[PDB]
This record gives sequence, structure tokens and C-alpha cells, in this order.
Amino acid sequence: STLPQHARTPLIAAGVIGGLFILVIVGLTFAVYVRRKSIKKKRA
Amino acid sequence: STLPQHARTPLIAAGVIGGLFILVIVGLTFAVYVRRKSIKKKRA
Repeated sequence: STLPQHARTPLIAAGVIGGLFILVIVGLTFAVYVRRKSIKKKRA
Repeated sequence: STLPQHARTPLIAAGVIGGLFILVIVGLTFAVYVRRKSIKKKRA
């Protein structure tokens, strides 16, 4: 279906979406990569 | 994915741009925040 040439706010939308999604992967990747080590890290 | 009526690649464009730009700030912010400390950090 996708969106037409002139939609509500596709341009801006994609922008915010990318930054979030992209950050989600990178962020988690870091928190996960470290866990693989587990060396007296900060955990409650 | 396909394309809209009359548009090159605005949607996708903004997407890649956001993820990159957003990462640029966050990434640098980290490398900068640490530098402010300067305490036997990892540097070649």
C-alpha cells in the first residue's frame, strides 16, 4: 500500500522512525555485547 | 516498497539520514563525555 507522493507527514515520519529504530538496535547491541562478558557489572 | 506518484526517494532518504545524523550526535556525545574525564582512557 505504502503512501502517496503527498501524504500527511511521510518525510518527517521516516526521519523520526529511523533515528528511533536505528538507536534501538545500536543501543541494545551495546547492552547485549557487554552482558556476554558479565564481569561484576552494575546490576541490582 | 515501490515509489509514490512523482518522487525520487524522499521517504527512504529521510530514514537513512535520521539514523545517521542521530547516531552522529549520540556517538560523539559519548566519546566527548568520556574525554571530559580524561583518566587513563583507551588511546593509541
